[PDB]
Amino acid sequence: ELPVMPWATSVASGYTLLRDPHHNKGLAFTEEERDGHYLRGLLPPAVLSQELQIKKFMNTLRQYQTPLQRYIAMMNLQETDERLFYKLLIDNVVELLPFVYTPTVGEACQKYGSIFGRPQGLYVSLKDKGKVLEVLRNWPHRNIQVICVTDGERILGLGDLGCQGMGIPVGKLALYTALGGVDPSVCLPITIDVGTNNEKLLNDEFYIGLRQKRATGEEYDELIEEFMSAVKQFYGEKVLIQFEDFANHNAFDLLEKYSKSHLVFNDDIQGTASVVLAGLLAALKMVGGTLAEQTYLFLGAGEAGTGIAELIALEISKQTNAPIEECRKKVWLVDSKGLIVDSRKGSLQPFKKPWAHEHEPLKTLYDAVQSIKPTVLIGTSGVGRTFTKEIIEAMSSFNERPIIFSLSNPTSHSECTAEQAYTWSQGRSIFASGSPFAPVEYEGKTFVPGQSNNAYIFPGLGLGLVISGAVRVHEDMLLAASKALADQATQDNFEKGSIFPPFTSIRKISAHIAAAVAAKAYELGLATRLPPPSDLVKYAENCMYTPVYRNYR
Amino acid sequence: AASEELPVMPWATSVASGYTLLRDPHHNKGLAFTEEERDGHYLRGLLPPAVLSQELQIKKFMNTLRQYQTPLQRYIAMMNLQETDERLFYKLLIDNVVELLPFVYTPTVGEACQKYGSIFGRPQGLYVSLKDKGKVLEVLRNWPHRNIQVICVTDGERILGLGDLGCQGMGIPVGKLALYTALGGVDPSVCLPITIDVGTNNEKLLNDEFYIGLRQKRATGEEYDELIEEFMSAVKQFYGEKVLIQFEDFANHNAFDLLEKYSKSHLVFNDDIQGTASVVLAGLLAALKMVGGTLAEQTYLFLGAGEAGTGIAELIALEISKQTNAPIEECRKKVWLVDSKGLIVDSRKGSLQPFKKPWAHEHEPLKTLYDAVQSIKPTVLIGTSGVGRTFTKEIIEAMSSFNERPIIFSLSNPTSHSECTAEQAYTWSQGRSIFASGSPFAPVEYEGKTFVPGQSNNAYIFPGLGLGLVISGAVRVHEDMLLAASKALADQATQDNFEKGSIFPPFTSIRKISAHIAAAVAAKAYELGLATRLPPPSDLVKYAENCMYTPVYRNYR
Amino acid sequence: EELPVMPWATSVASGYTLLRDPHHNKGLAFTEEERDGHYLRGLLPPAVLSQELQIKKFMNTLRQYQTPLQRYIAMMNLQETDERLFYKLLIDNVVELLPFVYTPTVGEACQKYGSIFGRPQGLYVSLKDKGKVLEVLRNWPHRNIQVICVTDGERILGLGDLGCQGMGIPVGKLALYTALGGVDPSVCLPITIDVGTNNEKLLNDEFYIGLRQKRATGEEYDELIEEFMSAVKQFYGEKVLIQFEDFANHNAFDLLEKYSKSHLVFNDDIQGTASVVLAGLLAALKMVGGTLAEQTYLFLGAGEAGTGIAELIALEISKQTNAPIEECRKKVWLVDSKGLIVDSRKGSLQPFKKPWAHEHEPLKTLYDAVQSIKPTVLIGTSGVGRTFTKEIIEAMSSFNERPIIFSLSNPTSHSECTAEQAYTWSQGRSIFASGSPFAPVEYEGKTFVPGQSNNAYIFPGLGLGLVISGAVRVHEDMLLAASKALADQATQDNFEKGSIFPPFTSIRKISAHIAAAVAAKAYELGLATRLPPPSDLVKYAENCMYTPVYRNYR
Amino acid sequence: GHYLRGLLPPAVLSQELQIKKFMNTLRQYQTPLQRYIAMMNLQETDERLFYKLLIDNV
Ligand SMILES: [K+]
Ligand code: NA
Ligand code: NA
Ligand code: NA
Ligand code: NA
Ligand code: NA
Ligand code: NA
Ligand code: NA
Ligand code: NA
Ligand code: NA
Ligand code: NA
Ligand code: NA
Ligand code: NA
Ligand code: NA
Repeated sequence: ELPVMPWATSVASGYTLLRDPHHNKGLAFTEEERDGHYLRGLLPPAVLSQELQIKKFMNTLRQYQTPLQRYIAMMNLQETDERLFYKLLIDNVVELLPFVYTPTVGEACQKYGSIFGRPQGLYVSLKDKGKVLEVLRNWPHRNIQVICVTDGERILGLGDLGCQGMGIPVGKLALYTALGGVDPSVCLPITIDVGTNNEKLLNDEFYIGLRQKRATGEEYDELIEEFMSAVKQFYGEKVLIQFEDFANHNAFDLLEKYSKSHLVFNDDIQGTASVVLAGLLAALKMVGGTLAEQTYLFLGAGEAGTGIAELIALEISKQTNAPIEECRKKVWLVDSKGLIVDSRKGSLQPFKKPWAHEHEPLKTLYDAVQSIKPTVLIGTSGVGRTFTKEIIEAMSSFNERPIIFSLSNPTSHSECTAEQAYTWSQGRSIFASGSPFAPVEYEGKTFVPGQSNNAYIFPGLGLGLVISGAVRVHEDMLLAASKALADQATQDNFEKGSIFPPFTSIRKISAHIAAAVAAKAYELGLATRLPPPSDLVKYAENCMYTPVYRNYR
Repeated sequence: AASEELPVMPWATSVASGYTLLRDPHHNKGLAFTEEERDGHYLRGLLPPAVLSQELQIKKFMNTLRQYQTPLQRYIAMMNLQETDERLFYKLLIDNVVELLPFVYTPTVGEACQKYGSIFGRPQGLYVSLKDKGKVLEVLRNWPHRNIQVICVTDGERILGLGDLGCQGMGIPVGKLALYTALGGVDPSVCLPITIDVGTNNEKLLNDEFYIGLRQKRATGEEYDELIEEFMSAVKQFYGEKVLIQFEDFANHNAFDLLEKYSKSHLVFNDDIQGTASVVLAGLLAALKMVGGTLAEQTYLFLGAGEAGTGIAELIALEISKQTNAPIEECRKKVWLVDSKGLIVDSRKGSLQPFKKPWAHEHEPLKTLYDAVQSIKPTVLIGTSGVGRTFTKEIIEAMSSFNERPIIFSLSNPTSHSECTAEQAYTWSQGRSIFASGSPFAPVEYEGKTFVPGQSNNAYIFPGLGLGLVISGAVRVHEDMLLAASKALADQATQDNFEKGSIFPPFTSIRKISAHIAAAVAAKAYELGLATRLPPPSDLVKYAENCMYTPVYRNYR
Repeated sequence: EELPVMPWATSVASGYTLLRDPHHNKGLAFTEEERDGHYLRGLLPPAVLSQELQIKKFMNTLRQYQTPLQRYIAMMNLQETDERLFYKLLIDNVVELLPFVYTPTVGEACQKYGSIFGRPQGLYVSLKDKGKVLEVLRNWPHRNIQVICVTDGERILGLGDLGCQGMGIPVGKLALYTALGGVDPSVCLPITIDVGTNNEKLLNDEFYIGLRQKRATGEEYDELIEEFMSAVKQFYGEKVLIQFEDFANHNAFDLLEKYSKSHLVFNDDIQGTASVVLAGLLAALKMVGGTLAEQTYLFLGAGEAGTGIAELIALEISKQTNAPIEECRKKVWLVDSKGLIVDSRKGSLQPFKKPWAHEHEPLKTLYDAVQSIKPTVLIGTSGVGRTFTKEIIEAMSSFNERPIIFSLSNPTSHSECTAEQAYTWSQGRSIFASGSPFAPVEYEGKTFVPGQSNNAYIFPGLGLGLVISGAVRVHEDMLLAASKALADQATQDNFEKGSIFPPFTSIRKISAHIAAAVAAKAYELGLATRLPPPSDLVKYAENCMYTPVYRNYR
Repeated sequence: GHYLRGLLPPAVLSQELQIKKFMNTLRQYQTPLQRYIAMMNLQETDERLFYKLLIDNV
């Protein structure tokens, strides 16, 4: 006895067909399609193939001089011809990923109100309190399997962008489709608008959100609770909810509460941890060594930092068979007050305590790098230019091949650049970054730095959950995904300095990740699509959305 | 690859409002649209000011329905309602099942098929003809409900006792599916009535200016087989492996061949063969609970040895096999059949159609039913011959002379073709016969008692059996599911029915009867490994009840 | 244009959307090519049946329903499922079907409307829509409205106050505009204004569809009507025809008075009935000799409808003789509930009865008035059945050779007398006509076929005349012109059977002539806006007429 | 009234501010042809905004 929306169904014809992104083929409508659907005359005589349409659009797209104009033309395409959008992205993913994802999506979010054109996603605000379920009914695709949701509090390293954070889930789900093969009709981008503490946006006449400060405490928790309950009631038990770009306290609390009642994943805490782990398994495959033999130092000890560290420690426990507390002993984190150490146990946030070992207090990253002498440095602070020449030279002075992960996004917030990491280390850093850098020529050799970004993981991980009918996420699924990504890494990639295969392999990578995730769901008793298929890799491959145009009756 | 290239329908959706909402029978509530729904969907002024509950709409509709003078007028008004307010139709039907069943199923539905062209109003169901050869799948694509789970299909060749009515047989699957919804709780949106038009041999219909089908004699042999094969392969491709295909009112030889060809490859069921077997078995099981005895201890005599009749026999034998652990060849030996030529016996084997041979036991030839009844001395006598009044006074008296409580089933429909009347069975046995029939008879008063004879209607079985297949994800029908349905139906027969002589519970309990049958069928499907909705829920009765469609209006704001 | 608007989407109809749309649905007449191009294959059975065979099929089942009301029900259901089929069936079987979709069966339908309510028809505007009438009009999905027929249900035929169940009347009236007058049904809007009802039986009926209150009156009533009339002008413009039906007599007059100056309006009961009666009298005198001025007229019922008929007779006498209108009233008498309207009562009459208050001894009963005045014409508007008694008709037949008797009250059960009674009690000599239909009467070897003096002969052509000439006001001379056009169609073929009007089988030809004469008169008076006038108005009217023959669809 | 809640973000922008917003991005296109493409796109997305923008910035 929920209220229901009454939907009418009809055959799309004429301009109705041309104006529906899900069906519009533009000039690719065939002769017969045109004569059966009243398109004759509404289009010019010539029939153009999907492949020529891609070429035409790529031609005009490269004439836009700024990355933001290219993001704009891509989103406009997504909202006019969805299959072309996805075939174009897939076939040009290496070139286009920086424009629809990091870094450009970050700029899109900062300027979202000033470029806002065709509506994308669903906005749920404080003003919908008591009527969330009401709002969800307005979404015209009934069969939702993947939700990506943000409150915009922590967009990349750019801070609080409020209701303009919508570009992040819209981005993420396009990658679920393009990289992961998830059907776009079952994807739902959501922004929850509870206000913003961003003064500049509160005073901007184009800000698209509620002009108030962020709600906190009960007012916030009640809205989230109503949302999560509405999702369960409307979409069932198997809907994947992916949390994106919440602040530390909220992100942890949400994962703690809803991972017992729903199928949830936090991309920053769990996705990032998984991709970094894979990058470490591959880095050790190129330069030798075990995960247990390393000493880890993190700059930044919130969601991503502590989550990556926990996953690394967890995999150390699996490979050594030692208790988890032992496996944390060579993982150290530095926050804004400095090294996290026993003498501060007095007053650390809960998620940092397990990392506080007995050690002298140290104020700065540089002093901690000097005293701890890590084999591995991982930056997630969200603060640019924080891996200095002095730091990379130190890391290069006491390791032959220092592993440097500069994970903060977008590009301007990167801890260092690939250029700086290879030069300041004399060609010896194993380097990966959150955001893309071009190849670096150093002293006559080419380095191709891998992008340690959770886009390698979430698309296949989510596909794995969906094809298996998983109802909960378990940490062993994260380790299974990390291992499936590292296992795709080859000698070809390593010779170029790349810890990951390139994104031209992404569909195949996603199919192996999904297969390993699904297998793990079956093994733990968390899968509801029983029985398992006979070949999970083949099944994942066969499940994947293809954006080649349909023929229409 | 090649099936990815197949053209699809570009369906679009939009919010229904105004007359688009009022003209869609799936959503239309008429005067039951609340003030709030009217204000939110642009209905204000299109309806008068008053809001009428679903219960008052039912009462309103019943009052006018009862003022129509002929059964067929009532059929027409009921079909019109189905096609304008679907939830009102289903709720009206459920709450008045005993009174309305004769207007919307048997016998009125037969009369509607006879006259279907002359009363054709609002379209119902999907017609597939010989002219759609090579493009059957393109026709299925025109049906605007995408997830079909139950199909009831006919070629119209043998509609009740009325013969070949060609394309005008659509009244049958339309009626059956209404019962699947009302009695079984199958959601009407997942039900698809289909008529396959391959011509008709009914000369009257071929000359009737109002006949709605192809104006030609039936296709036979290869042309027919190929169209059917294209239909069955298109059904599988478009709706998947789990769709139920119920065959209805095919000619006899055809009905068996389709069932044997397609039981290997699809989920299929024929109501006239499998359903009837199961309801008769349920009846024997209830009768024996009423008078004592086991199925194994009986001796059974059938008048009529049609292929459909031998399937009743075979199911009785199979159940005797389960209760006894004896091979089925041993259990057939107390089941006898009489033909036009007399008792089916071993010495006739050479001149017997093959389906009769399993029943051809060692015995002296007997030319007549009466001689067979006196020689064999059955405890149970079952009529499927299609000839009225073959259970004579001499027969009923013989049956009553060597049985305390003779069990007598006159299954031939309609009433004029009944082997005997209820009045006769009870009068000629001095009140002692356990009686049931295919056609409805009024109660009988005899000396002291009042007798309400049970009616061998396979609507007692098909709705819960299909529900059971659907809720388990069953992929094949197995004969043990038919046994499980029969036992579940007989277990619902209370002492209240037995006091009045009724071996079946009344249709007022049908929704609960369906859920028990569905549970027993589902449980069998899990047991035989034929279920795909895994794992099974722990309480299948409860689960079956909660899967049942309820036609209470939805709220729209 | 701070005026909100309803955004309407437009698309090509197919599949079920086509089948369930009564305006486009052809049922089994969709052709092979239409089916293949509109996703209908399989949704319909293989055969293609013509429009004519659909009509035959439907008439066959129709004639098996045992009650008139069941036939009305089947016909409304057909109007709401296949419009073109409905209108063609009705036009080709008009004599047979009229008594089932119009008087008398429509009366019973209104009395039982809640109990038989199926497919929605028309637009309901209630007191609860106050302040929001325009918003309700926006919900009607046909934008170009040219003819509104509106009631408040207060005086439905002679049946009284039926409240919101009065809807049946405008709905039936508009069907006749289309079937009989050729107005396109898409441009017709039936409306019921629900302000409550004084019928206690309906207020206590669980199936009553209206507001469960007594009728609003005074300023409250007038405010709703004003908002309504202002909304119709703003939304449909200056040229929309508003036909008022079945208002109480006081409201009927006041609304005609007030809105005649501001809108194109027509009251069917006061003007339509006046015009069909005049035409009947013009025919009747062509058949038995004499002049309108030399008759003596007696009315039973002095409502603003009886006085309306009387006023138009006096007006045409004025035109024919040149005498002032006042003197043309001297031989026109009316009997109300307290008796004959006479000068000695004048001080205490309602003002509208005063022009008829001639000097005469006061008389209490109709019969006394019939014996004292000795009319040549007796016209009944009472709403009370069987008031033209044997004694009255015998009297009329003793001092007139051919007494003219019009028994106008509907439905049949409220008719002043029956045709059997008229011809029997007059010995075959009455020229009789009635509001409701009667079967042929056999008397001493002669067959009498009584005419129907019902405004269905007039309103269809008259509104078509207003519409095609772009008229902006109704003038009394249009009513005289319509009367004369109808009487000019009466021939000796129909007089020989005793019918003062041509049969309904000629109604399209009659309506074209009425429309031509109404339009000519609009141009002649400076009331027409479709300029310049076409030169052959009768031909133009015929060519303007809706045909319900199916369209072919691409 | 028209089932838009959630499909749009919370803020309501006036016709005038939409004009200003579109003019600001229009000026940042480098070529005349790009300005044409953006205008044609607006004519086919929001007809009234297109014509009002054009009339006020003719
Ligand atoms: K970041
Ligand atoms: Na979270
Ligand atoms: Na397509
Ligand atoms: Na039926
Ligand atoms: Na057959
Ligand atoms: Na069969
Ligand atoms: Na029987
Ligand atoms: Na059942
Ligand atoms: Na149909
Ligand atoms: Na109505
Ligand atoms: Na009358
Ligand atoms: Na949106
Ligand atoms: Na809001
Ligand atoms: Na415009």
